[PDB]
Amino acid sequence: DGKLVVSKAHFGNMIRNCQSVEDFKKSFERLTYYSSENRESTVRQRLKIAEKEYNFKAGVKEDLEIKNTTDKEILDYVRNELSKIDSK
Amino acid sequence: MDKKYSIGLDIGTNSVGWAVITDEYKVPSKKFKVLGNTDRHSIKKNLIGALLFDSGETAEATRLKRTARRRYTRRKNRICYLQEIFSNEMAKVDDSFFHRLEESFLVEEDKKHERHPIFGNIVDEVAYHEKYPTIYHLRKKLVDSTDKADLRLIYLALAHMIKFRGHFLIEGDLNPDNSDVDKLFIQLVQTYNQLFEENPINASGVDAKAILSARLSKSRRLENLIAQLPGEKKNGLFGNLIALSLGLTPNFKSNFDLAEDAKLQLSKDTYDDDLDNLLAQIGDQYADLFLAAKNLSDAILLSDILRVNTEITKAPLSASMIKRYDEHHQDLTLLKALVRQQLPEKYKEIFFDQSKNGYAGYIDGGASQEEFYKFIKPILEKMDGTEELLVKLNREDLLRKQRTFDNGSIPHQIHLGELHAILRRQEDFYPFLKDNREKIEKILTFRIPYYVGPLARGNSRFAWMTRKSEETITPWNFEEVVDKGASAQSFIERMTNFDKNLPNEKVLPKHSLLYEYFTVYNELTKVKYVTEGMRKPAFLSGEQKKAIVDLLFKTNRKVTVKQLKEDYFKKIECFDSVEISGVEDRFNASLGTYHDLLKIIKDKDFLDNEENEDILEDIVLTLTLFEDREMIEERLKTYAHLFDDKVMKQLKRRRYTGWGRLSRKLINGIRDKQSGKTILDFLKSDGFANRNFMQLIHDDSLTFKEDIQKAQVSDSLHEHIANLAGSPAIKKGILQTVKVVDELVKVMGRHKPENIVIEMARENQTTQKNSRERMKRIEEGIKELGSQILKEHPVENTQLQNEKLYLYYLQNGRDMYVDQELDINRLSDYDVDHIVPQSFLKDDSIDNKVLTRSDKNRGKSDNVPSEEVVKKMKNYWRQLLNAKLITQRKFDNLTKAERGGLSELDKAGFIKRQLVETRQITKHVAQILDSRMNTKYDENDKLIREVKVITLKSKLVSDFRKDFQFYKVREINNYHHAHDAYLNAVVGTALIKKYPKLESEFVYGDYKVYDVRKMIAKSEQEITAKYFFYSNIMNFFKTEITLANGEIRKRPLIETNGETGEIVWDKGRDFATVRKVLSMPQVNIVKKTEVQTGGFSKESILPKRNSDKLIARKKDWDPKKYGGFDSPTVAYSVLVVAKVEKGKSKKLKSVKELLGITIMERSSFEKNPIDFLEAKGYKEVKKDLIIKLPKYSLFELENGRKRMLASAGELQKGNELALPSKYVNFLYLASHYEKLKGSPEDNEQKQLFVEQHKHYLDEIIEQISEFSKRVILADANLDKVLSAYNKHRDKPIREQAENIIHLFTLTNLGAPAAFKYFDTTIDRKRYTSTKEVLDATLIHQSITGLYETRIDLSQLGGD
RNA sequence: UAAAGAUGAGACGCGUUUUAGAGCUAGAAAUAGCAAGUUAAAAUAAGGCUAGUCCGUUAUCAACUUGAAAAAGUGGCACCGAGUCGGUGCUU
Repeated sequence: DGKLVVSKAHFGNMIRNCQSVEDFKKSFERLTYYSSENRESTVRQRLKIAEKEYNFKAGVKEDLEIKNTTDKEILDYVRNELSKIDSK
Repeated sequence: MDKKYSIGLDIGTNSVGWAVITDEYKVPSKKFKVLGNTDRHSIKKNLIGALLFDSGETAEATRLKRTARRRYTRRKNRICYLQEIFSNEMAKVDDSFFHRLEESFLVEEDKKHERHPIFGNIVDEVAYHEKYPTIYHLRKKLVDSTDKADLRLIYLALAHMIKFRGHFLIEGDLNPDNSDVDKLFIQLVQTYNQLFEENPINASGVDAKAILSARLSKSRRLENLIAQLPGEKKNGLFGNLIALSLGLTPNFKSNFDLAEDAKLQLSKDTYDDDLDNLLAQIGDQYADLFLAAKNLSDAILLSDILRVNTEITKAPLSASMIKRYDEHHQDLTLLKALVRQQLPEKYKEIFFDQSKNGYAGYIDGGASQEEFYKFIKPILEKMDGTEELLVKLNREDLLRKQRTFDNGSIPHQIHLGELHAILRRQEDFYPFLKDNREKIEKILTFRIPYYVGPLARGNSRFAWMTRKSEETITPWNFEEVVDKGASAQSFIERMTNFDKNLPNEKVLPKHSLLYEYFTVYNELTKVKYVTEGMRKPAFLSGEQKKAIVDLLFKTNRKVTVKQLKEDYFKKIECFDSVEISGVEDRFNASLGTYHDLLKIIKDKDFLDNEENEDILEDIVLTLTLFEDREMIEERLKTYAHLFDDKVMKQLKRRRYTGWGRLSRKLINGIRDKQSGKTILDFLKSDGFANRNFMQLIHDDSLTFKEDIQKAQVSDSLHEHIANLAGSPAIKKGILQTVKVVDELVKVMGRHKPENIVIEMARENQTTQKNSRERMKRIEEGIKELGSQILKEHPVENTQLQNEKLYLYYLQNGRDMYVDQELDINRLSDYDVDHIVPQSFLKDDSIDNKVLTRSDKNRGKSDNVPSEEVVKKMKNYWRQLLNAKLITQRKFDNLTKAERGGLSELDKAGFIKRQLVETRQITKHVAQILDSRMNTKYDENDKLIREVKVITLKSKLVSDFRKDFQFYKVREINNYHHAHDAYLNAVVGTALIKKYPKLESEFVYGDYKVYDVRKMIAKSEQEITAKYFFYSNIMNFFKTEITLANGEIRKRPLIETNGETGEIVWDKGRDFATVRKVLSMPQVNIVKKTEVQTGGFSKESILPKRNSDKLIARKKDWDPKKYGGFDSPTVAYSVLVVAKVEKGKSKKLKSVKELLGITIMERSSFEKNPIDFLEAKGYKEVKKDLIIKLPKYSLFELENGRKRMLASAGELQKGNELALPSKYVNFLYLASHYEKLKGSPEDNEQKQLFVEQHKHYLDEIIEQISEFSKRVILADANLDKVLSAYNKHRDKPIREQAENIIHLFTLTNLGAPAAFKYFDTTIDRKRYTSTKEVLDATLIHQSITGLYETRIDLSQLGGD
């Protein structure tokens, strides 16, 4: 329904490198991956992949001295969406 | 009204036959209830049957796929670590650089950013790709130059060095000791002379770097290096190791005199298992040799990649690859000019056509380098002006791509050197590179140890790592989060096997010192010697064993016999000449780790102190388990005061591999109760009859069988069948045997049987390979002698299939009992005689048989022959003895008259040979079934044995079938699996009731062993408390035992117990019973229905193609854009009754289809099947009628025609042919017309049987034809084979019968197969339509076939 | 004569797919002639949930009943026959 042509490995690669919350919302609303031949993955699966990747990018910049002023913004957005799913 | 029964079993890799007999040896019969919706409610079935199942495979390919997946995960993490270092200043240089590298896969229309990955406009991309045509131009520029470079180009160089980083085979730094060609060559000749101390290869002046590292061809470098050696063969072992190191294909056949070919090549990806297959043959001390050839191989390849000296650039690899690039450019320009100028018509197929192997097929087309060379070499030979390009083509240096397969020999210290030089050039301009420098270099060099494993957190069945803290493991905090002592202790507790004999005990390493003293005393305890004045050739006394092991196994590495005869016998004990028996020209054991550690420490007193055992055992254990330098440092801290630093640092570099199979407590820990000795004390000094290891476990005089027996207890059943030693096929056989016995006990009113007879036959006759040792055995045997038989009559391993001819050459063409020669032409008129007769033991072997001219030449003795041929042919048997053709056992059996007839010890030896099931897999099977049936305890905490369990030999039942004409043809039907199990239960129970004082020797359990010498009568007609004068235990089935001299002793027709008078065998009735059960029409053959698992399809990646029959390897990907799976595999099929839409009228036409579920879709189907089917175009699906149909689901059509479902659109034959037993004896006797293995009198009677019953062939053709017209139902092939039979009705019978056995492949069970009569190859008749099955009757069956549920499929779909 | 026997951990290099590396001239077009090519990025069973620097091709598996699942239950006996199992009493 107007979303691009990738898979799950490419889904995770292509939503890693966002630099704001609004860019992650746009690049999240443009991609999918089908979990089998006729069904699309649920939004909680895609948000859990984005949680894993901004957890990695959020946490490895703390093993270094690198200022992760974003990637804790995007990770908090991801975790609040996942909380709004799983509370319901 | 009988209630006692028995069970016969026979286990296989694809079959478990089974039976139930009662006390009169009759298979009973019962009316079984039938469930389902049909109008049949019961059927009689027999209690005989066979289960059939496909083989299990190993977890090896699953292992390899697993480890490749986790390597791709970890490589991708390396790239993300590096990007997360660069992202904060890269985010100032270019905001979308990581995005563009992240979406480069996409088509131009799909990308958000611009289509050029690195720079973003096209002018800078053409400029970038003109200045830097490869990545090595970029890498070399960043290493050399001093200008501030762009941050993108520094990321691209560091990412190309971190993603493709090299191997971790070399430890530490690169020095002349471990990476120059000449020092690896010196290590190869030191390892070589270490293996061959008799021939030291002198390499005093060989400049190996200048010879094996010159820009030459491989054969030219080989022949130059061999020519520099003083007097060596190019085709020797050393020339094969040097040519192995260069990269050719040497043949290791002529070095070790193997029967087959051994082509090893290092770039060939089967070098691992081919190397293991050679080390399974030629010994296992050659692994340091074939490893020291591989280290030289990567030294040669690495010094042939880096064709650039240092002190010009800091980057050798990059400048070397630009050199390769420019050579490609100038040879390509020269080749295009020489083809345009001379051969203009081949320019299109060299430089344009890519399906050929020209340059278009090399660059664009997917050919390798070698295919390109085989293509264009005759093109270059024709042309004029192609001298230099043929010089390069002979040298594998023509038109080289830079990412070749040879790049697997670059260490990571090259990439680390260039990495560090870039970070030191470019850090005055970028400060974060200076701060993060050691952190980037950690990303390259970090490597997870073997002893840590997957970095799991409680959710994998492969990992054991324990965490010192709860953080995420990165490369920069690995040695802070991982508890390495606890992880290493879990590693030792997991990777160390358990002892089979004495469980919960760990096996020693194979290079342990105690395992080496054990194997040396185990070899020295059975070596004999004969001396003039020592005419009874005894073993070695134990003090002689201690002196021989303290003078020879502690001086030399390998000990051949000449130092035993020279240094000990001729010098210490000072004889003149002593022959040594039991050892063949060299010992096979060695004290190798004693010499390794002795070379490292150089202190004899430390190794021989013998109170320093646990230190050295812990050293060899540490060097066996671990390969990490830092953990080997961490564990040998405690022994550091016993050594200096050079010996310590030299101990760290010595890795051993291999786990043995015997624990420490099994060698020194358990004791004999009578003597107070361990197994190693028996092997050092035993006394009179020095018994080795197996003769210590399997001796009832000693406590060892009691301790090992009582200690083998072992949990659940899958642990019992997981822990034991065997292939996964036979373990599937054992698990199905356990389930079969459980349901046979459930059938019989839950009464446990009197017996369970078990027999595990084999299918391992594969070759001919034993006939190579037959031919070679006559070669070495006659070449020992000096006779004139090989010259006048040459041997070959195709003529020696005749045993009269093999025995003709083995006896040097000479008659045994008469001093005469033998004609080779008249083997039809010569007799074969067993020395020890058949009435004492069944011995058809080559050890027992002697070829003679007249069978009555052996005198008149019903026992072993006389002593005239002993005293006359003594030196003849000496010449045949020393030729390694006849053995000392055969000479002793020929001289049993010289030692005064047979004794009762001899006969106890014959029963000892006949009874004992010596293998260990059957002994674990009887342990499992005995521990599973016999569970009850009495008052005294002993074990009441309700169920005896019996293991027989295979040759007992085989000789029963041969001697009483219950012949077996494996090709007619599958009933022989059932009939072998029935004959196990018959034979074993008749033996268990006939001789009840031999129950200690084939019933599993702790039984009172009785004096076998006292259960043997001394006179013939004596028979009171005796069992037999004739020691063949299978005589009492026979009515007429036959003496060797030519008499017939007739036994009584009713055999009873010799003590209690129970009637156990009646010859007038029980043969009629057995022959009546081996011809029943109904036998419960079952094929086990298995859901298919495995890979999702054929697993190659294909290009883009517009066919809609290709399911893509990803999801949104249109298969016309990328490509996909060629043929996906079906897990199981599903019968669906639903209404589909018929067409444009949108009608709800109800169909009943058969839909396969694939391995990819299987879990999606099992999640919600109504949603699954309904999204595939099935409205109105009923949940109660989805019927899972796995492979080999059985259906029944009309007229008793059955079909097994092979796949969702294919069927297989489901019926069996109960051919009458007279035709089966006719086919066996007819098609085995020569190979009869009996006397010519009764085999002449068998020739009268086939000749007087030649019309049985026509009646068999009537059987096959009527069965074929009822259920096989292939009319064209049946008329084709009736015509084919009519074209040959005058042929000999031994090929008409031998081809009717080929005709039964039409009427078998299973997949239809193409066979071949006299002339006609008949193609297979596939059943490609599953349309008739939807009206058939589905039969669900339990493992025995007896309880079944039959479903009427035509009553499904109506409403 | 008997006796490894399977199972597990770490790491390279290719290979294969897309995509980037400006195609030029003649021609309305088909087509023809010429140029060039060696490398890189990403993916590497589909995917999964516990989100690990983990798991995803082994072993296990008739049907029905109770169970979330490891699991536990469900099927009279005896004689005379035998073409894939029939007939005959006996308690039901």
